[PDB]
Amino acid sequence: GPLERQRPLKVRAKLPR
Amino acid sequence: GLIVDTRDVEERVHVMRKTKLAPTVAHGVFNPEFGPAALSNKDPRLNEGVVLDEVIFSKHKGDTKMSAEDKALFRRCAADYASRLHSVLGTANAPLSIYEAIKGVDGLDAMEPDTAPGLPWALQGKRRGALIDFENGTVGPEVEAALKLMEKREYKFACQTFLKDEIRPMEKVRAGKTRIVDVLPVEHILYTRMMIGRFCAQMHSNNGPQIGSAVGCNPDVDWQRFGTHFAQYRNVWDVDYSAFDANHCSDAMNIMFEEVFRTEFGFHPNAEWILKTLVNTEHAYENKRITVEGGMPSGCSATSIINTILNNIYVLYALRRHYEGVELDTYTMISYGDDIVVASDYDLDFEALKPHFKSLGQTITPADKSDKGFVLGHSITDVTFLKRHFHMDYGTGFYKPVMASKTLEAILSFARRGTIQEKLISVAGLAVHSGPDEYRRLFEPFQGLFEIPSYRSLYLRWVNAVCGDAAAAK
Amino acid sequence: GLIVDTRDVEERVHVMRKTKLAPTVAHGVFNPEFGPAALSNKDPRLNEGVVLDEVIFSKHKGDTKMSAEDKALFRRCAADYASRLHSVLGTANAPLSIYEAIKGVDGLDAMEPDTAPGLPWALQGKRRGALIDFENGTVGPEVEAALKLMEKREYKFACQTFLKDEIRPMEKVRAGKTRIVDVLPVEHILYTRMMIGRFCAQMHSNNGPQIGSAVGCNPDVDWQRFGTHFAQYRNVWDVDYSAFDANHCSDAMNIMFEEVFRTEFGFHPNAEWILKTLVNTEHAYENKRITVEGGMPSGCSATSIINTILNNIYVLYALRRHYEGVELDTYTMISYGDDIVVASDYDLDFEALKPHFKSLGQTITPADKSDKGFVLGHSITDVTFLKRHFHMDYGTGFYKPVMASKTLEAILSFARRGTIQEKLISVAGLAVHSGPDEYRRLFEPFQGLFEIPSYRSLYLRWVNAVCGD
Repeated sequence: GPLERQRPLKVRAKLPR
Repeated sequence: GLIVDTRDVEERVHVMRKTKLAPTVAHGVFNPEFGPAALSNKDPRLNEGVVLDEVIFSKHKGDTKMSAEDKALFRRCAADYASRLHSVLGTANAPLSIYEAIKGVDGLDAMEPDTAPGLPWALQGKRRGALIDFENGTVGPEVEAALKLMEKREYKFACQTFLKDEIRPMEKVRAGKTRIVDVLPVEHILYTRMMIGRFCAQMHSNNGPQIGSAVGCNPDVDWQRFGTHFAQYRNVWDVDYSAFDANHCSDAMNIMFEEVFRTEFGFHPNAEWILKTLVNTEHAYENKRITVEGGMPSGCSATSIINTILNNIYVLYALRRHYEGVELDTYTMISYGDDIVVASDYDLDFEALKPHFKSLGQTITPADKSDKGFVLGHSITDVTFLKRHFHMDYGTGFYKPVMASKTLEAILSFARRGTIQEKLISVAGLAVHSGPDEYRRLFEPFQGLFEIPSYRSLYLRWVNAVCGDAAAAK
Repeated sequence: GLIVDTRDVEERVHVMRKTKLAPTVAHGVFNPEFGPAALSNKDPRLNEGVVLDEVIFSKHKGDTKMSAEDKALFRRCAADYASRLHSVLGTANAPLSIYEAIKGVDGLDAMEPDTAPGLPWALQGKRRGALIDFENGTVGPEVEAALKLMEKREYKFACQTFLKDEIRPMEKVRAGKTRIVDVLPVEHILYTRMMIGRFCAQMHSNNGPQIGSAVGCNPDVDWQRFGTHFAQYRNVWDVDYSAFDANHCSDAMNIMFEEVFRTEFGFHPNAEWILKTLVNTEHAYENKRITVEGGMPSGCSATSIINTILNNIYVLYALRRHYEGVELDTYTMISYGDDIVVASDYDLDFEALKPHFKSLGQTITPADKSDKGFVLGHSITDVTFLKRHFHMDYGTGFYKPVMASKTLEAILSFARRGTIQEKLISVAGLAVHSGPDEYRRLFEPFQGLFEIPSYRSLYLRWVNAVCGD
């Protein structure tokens, strides 16, 4: 499907609290 | 758009400074947080610091000069949308005759015989009927002379600025957020209809998600068609724009006109030209002549159609600016001017599209105020389109267009003197979809004072209309 | 690991094997769902279709290939953990002498004089005493020659596979899931201790959450230290691995050895080499020779330390593969081989880490089997480490290690023949932490047959041990 133009090849989550 | 000049002139273009919208019997019952827009700078309801004459033009905040990259992306998006449009409609876009342009054709209403004629006729004390024969569909010498100048691309004109006399939320009234109608010369409207009238007729007749346009739809019948379509998608979004019409940049307007209204798609060469006359406009308000670059004048012949086309191209542009591999089948949408419903089975990030719309000079926000940010998982039953929700009718299983009770109260609370009976029958057609209890409550203030159509009569009329449309399709 | 070859050989190892474990009078009272592992294929407790000599090696299901990107991430995680480890321990990692390696040093016990010597010595009817003088700390010509081959990196060897005579869950017993221990040649153990002996001594001395290792800890005294540390964090997790040792992939083992045992950290260059001999191994079991690529041989020198180091790197790797901005300060942990407690003030999504550990060939689940999923807001008083909970002792205000009563019942239900009195006194040291009522109940079966230490005497002994530390 559609993939973002400006995303890197590190699709990693942010740390929660 | 960008105001590039404001000068004073001799001949004053006068403005209506008194509302014709008087309170009805309903006003005292509903006490609506709505009222007539301020038409005078001296209106005592205006908040401290509000200058009406300034606020009404404050929407003109500039004309976004798009980058080389963005104009190239926009042009290919306009061409892709045009390809879809002309594939569905065909390319029989030959000009309407003068007669057809005045009288209308299948899918295009006749011109109005006694609405404002625009300038310079308003200053000469001339009505539309003195310039055009609306019964026989012929033009007088003044209009014929102007049509000759348009053929030769030498026609010049001014837009006449009218304040719109209408009911608004009181927060907007007090803020001086009175809306403007730009009245163009009757001959300009006539020639626009000659150039693109057939195309507009085809757009109306073929309204739906395939062409992304609801212009010319009948909400009573078409809510079932639109609702059933959007119900099938994982994600639905309703998008709010800030001053949509004013914020169309010259680059976007010019490129759209160039890609959609081409001679190779069967248009007269002056289709592109007459639309391009809308980009750089002179606006007459009292003694002021205001020159504006960019923006669609609010109320030209094809304003709704032009706004709808731009809305479709804006969505394709924004998605393609953010994402790789976006095509017309990545999403579905329907638009009526600035109003839009988008849907997709993909989890499209509409929050992330905000800066991409900004590159066109457009500011998008969620139509829903549960959050200032866009979210996934909304359905067709969450969105507002043409001020109407999509509700499933219990009696039929058909989608019906439901308006907010507070809005229906506001519409019923004001009327021009001698129009209340007519207005009640009109609003009855809107209110039936709120169901029998709400219908009764909304019209109770008028009981024994005016004819109120029975709930049942309007409900049966509606069921028959949707069923008739389905029986036709079979 | 991958079993790359299995072949029959005439120089066989063992004879017909029977358990040294017998039930005690406690077995009939507690009826534990535990029993001695099967040591024979003819054990009548074994399910239909069980081939014992196959099931014992069934953990070897392949050697997981890691992507170039995952190898690069793993090397950074190995380097980052090594940095912390050598910062705490220092770089005093010079090789031990033959004498020091046999005799041990401060923090490293002497080598065992009369344990299994390994191959080929076992087949030649040689004991360790025939090869090494343990009293004088010298080696005969056989070991001297082998040491010279290791100096030249030409030394080759087989691991001698023994079944573990021990209590197992009855489900595991019937399935033929007897655990194995690999006896490496005594000279290989010797040279390993020469190469990394000072390091292992420093690991034992500095055990704690800062190096993420409990190897060399004393639960009686150290539960206070560990408990106080983990009590400070919002979230605590205990993690279960499936066949941790077997599923260390060659990629992970080689990178870990390369980053932790670098000459720049004070190691002899053969520290990396002797450790890398553990990756591709030959295992001798009766008449079978099995060649395995990947996995740790269970029972080589420094098995516990190596498994602990890998556990530390695995957690940093898995968190960094899932999350942005993960450093050693993002969490705390302590490990003893496959056993692990992790904690963080961050609401880390351990369920989401499952596929990241799978990239290492490792399968993680919650240690608490009352749910197959990880949750937030568990505390140090909820988790199990080395089969012990962390309970606050009312009398002292010190954490004490409390074993589950079902664990203590299973332990008390079996003993090696003639060892019951010795075992009861040992187990009493574990059971005291369960409190007086449970202590009394656990030893009731033995009253009048054996001397049972009073709860009171073992409690006061414990108070002295923790107040002394």
